[PDB]
Amino acid sequence: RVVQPVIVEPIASGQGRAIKAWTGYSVSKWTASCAAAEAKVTSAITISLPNELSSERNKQLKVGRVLLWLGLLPSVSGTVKSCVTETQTTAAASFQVALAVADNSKDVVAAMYPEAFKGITLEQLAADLTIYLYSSAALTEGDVIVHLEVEHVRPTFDDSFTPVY
Amino acid sequence: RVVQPVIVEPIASGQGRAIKAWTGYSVSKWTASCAAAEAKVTSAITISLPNELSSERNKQLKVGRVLLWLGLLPSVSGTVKSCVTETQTTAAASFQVALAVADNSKDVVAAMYPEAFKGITLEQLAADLTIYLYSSAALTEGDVIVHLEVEHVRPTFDDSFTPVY
Amino acid sequence: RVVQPVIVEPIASGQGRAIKAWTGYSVSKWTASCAAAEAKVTSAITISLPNELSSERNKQLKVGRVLLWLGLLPSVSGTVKSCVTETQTTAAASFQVALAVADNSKDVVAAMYPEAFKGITLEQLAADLTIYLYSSAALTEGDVIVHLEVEHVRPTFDDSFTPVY
Amino acid sequence: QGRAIKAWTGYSVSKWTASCAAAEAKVTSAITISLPNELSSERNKQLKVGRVLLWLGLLPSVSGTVKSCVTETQTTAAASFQVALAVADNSKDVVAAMYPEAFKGITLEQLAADLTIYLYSSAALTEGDVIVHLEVEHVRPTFDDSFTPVY
Amino acid sequence: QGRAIKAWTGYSVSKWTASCAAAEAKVTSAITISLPNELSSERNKQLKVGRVLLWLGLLPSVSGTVKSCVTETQTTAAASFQVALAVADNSKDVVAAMYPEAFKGITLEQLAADLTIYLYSSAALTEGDVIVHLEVEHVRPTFDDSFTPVY
Amino acid sequence: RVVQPVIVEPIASGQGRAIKAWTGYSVSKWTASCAAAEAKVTSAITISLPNELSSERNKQLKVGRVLLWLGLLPSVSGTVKSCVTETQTTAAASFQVALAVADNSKDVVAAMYPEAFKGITLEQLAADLTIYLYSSAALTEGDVIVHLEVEHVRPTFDDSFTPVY
Amino acid sequence: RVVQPVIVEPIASGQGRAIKAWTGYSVSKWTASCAAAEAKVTSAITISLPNELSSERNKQLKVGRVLLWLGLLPSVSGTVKSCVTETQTTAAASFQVALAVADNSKDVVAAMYPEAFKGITLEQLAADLTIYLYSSAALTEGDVIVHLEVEHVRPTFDDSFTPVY
Repeated sequence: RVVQPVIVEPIASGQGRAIKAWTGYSVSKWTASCAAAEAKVTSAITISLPNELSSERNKQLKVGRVLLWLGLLPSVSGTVKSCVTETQTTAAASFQVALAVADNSKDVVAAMYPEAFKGITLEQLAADLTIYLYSSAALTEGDVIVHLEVEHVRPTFDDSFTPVY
Repeated sequence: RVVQPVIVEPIASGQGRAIKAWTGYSVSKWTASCAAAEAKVTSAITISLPNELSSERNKQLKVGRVLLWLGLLPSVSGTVKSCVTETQTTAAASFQVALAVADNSKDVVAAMYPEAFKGITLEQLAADLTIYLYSSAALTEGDVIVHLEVEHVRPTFDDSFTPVY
Repeated sequence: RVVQPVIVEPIASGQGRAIKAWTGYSVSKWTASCAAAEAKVTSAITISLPNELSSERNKQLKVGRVLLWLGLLPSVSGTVKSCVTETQTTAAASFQVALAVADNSKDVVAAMYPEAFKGITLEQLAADLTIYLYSSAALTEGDVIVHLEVEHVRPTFDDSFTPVY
Repeated sequence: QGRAIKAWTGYSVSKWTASCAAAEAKVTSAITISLPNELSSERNKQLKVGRVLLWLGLLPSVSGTVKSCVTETQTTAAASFQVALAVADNSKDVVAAMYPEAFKGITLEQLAADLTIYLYSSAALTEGDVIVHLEVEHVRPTFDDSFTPVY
Repeated sequence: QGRAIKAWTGYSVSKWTASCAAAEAKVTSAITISLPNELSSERNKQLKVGRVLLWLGLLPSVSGTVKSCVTETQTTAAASFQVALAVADNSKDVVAAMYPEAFKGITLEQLAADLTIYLYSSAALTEGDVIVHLEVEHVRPTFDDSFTPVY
Repeated sequence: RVVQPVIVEPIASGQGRAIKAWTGYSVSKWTASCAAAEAKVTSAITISLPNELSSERNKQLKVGRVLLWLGLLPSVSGTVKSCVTETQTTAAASFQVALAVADNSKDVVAAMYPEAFKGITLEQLAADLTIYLYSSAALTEGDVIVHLEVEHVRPTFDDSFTPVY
Repeated sequence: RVVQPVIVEPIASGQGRAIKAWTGYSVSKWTASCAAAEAKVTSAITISLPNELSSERNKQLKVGRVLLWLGLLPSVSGTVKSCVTETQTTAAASFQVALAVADNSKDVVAAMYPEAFKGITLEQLAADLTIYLYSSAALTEGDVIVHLEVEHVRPTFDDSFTPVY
């Protein structure tokens, strides 16, 4: 064909398109503060369901896609990587089988899991999966905040009040 | 007319009809554990927004109806009353102006506020209103759990993931 | 408008209307004999699936509504209350979070749980929930029989014999 | 092939067990047929029976010949095997006894009242060495498609 | 005739093995059910189970009675044979155990977590004397009809 | 399908496309001069409404989207990052929860907040949020000018003069 | 013609599009753990069919496309390259004839072979081809996990149980 002249419009941080939750689903977003760790050590961070999702009913809600990203202190300088995989017997090995990895040495430091955990229950998510965090430099407790956004079926138990009697 | 013979079907605890949230609204339900208190003393319990509703955006969500009920230890025997009103300079006075009062010496021990606080923001709810608890007998910390169910506009900030960039 | 004269036909014990199970569901009913307990003590009674429902396959059946009622010896006189909640670290605390309570000091000594456990598995019901029983007076082993009626998906595993090859 | 016999429409199969009692070599013991709680209500005791299946679950180490059957209660336990319409024998390829016609039509109440299970072993038996499995097909309990009236 | 049971449409059969551990005469050993790598992803662990088949592959010279079964994990290994819904016995014409209904519907994850394989031999066993074969029918892995995203 | 040949027309600084305000809204743009700060220290800069928007009436205008960008002296060389978040108890922690960050080590040194503060009041924006500025190198007063562009409902209070009676 | 303005939406790790297998085909994915090796040495890794595909019948399935990617420990730092070629008499020579190479110094550390092995048998793939792994730095056993994804004709042998007579 004939060459199509295009012009790439620049976008600022925060302007990326947001991914909408599927119909009937909602995205629960929570965090975890990293524990201290020595240089080049891969730490395992347990996935714990936030209180509102711990009820007997709620922890049965189906999962959709999962997003993981890192929030670092502005002074953090090493290489920081993180991922979500099934619990490993060797933490560092998680990066060898992870389908996506959040790496700070990239233009976009997030890891998306569109299929990997789709369908499991919130309870299973917390029980079967683990978050792994690696830093080339030593980490002080709190140097990194792990952000986990889990899309799941919207609970309906709170679409009405408790019966008065 | 002609007398209509009817028969009143008995219902068990938990069978009362549940009140559905208005369209676009959802009901957030949280609790508070009573503090120790001497006999016949009316204690003031602060209304604090649960974490997920504390974000700058969320605390701006409009309120609908509010429901208040008490959860008592099975051994509690005095008269226990509670209500939600604008913060008073004299705690006990709240019961003199409250529009509804949860009283354990009643068949239904709940207090519903269909109009009283409709329209205020969640932030205002926590800032302007206070929960008051009275017991004819002395109370040990935790003898009573206050249940507050606040209907409010359903937040939409979590209907999608955070933009990756 | 026009006043409608009405006659309230009285009904005897046993004449209450029965609640039909949702289609595709059936109701399993079993009991548990209370353990001896001192006055005002609230005891925890384990929920154990009857043999017919213990199999690997049947314990996967989804739960619908749950009904709880008490069978007391004619001589039992104190105040007897009971409920079903997620297992508590403190037995007495169950009554503070229960959404329904079977109280013998009422015309209907039963408690219904229409939404609380809807959707969990029969195995989860037995693993995550507990029945709590309180009496103002001391109880001797067997003074109270707890009746648990669990609505769940109709078991298909029992629509055939064990294969004879 | 490896298929299970499906219950007739309107019927379902209740399966329960009984743990054998200790017994001396070559003795034939009588085991009572007791309806499980789920079928003990006066209403459920009236459900009509269809086909009945009896099989044995033995400890792997249990040796010797073990036989069992279901028949009308006998005056002499051992005589049951002479009139039984099927016998579960652990020395055969299929250690089960199927009764497709024998008790068809009686009520669960009659099944428990008129029939008895008999167990024989050429070797002495220790309590629990054999678990007797009884699967009774009967019409679905209508009474159990609803909750008990709260009042 | 000599035909294989075909998997239900939408389902496929995964077949894997386990080598028995050494064991003394008449001892019942417990063998863990571990999903093969091909089915270990969190997604594949959720595939629903259909029918299950268990059979034994023994050295030709292995003598004595060898029995095996699949049941919910037991407190007492030997007790498994008393409740097993099928037993693979090398002293029978067909040394296999088919479970067409027992575990239908659970996920592969539950199969590996809730069930256990039990193996008994009247004679002592040397590590590897018996190869246990487990064939599990489950829904086809959707996740495996495409490559992993390169990015 | 068919490969489409394309030519990427290069664009100069200033040629980026401007984002139009939602109808009924307008964009107020003001700045703040950074305070002197030591290397790697992240400083908090207060958000103060310009006089035109301080009035009792104008400070009630609802906020839409917020844009933040940096104006550095040509000689500034370190790594300079900035963000807008709810006021932190620890300044540096802001970057761990910010949804966008203006980084001078990028082609676009700006940060956009499309949903984070949407709906709050202009007064709340100034009261509840803070601007955080970090530099790998020491900063002397004024080395960086913070540009804050706040989209808000068009002010109607300024559509008339103060009444002259 | 007319210049078309465009915005390049950034994507996170894991958001890449998956390649669907040809109809009638399926993709088998297995791995191999690298052996210890000295710096700059290129090692040969045998391709072994997983058990499910070793049977006389399944090893006859025709191969389609082949994908190769690497899973490295987060701490691995050298240059790591890998490829799939017909077995070489000299390991290092493989990279000189490979049509694709997985290089960790690239944005996509994977190599695709769309035509090279199309049509050969699964058994031939294991017998005639080898995976080669090179690292600029010394490798210790397990530092790298090689992921091989082989598209082949859907196995029909596994659509039935072993006959039970």
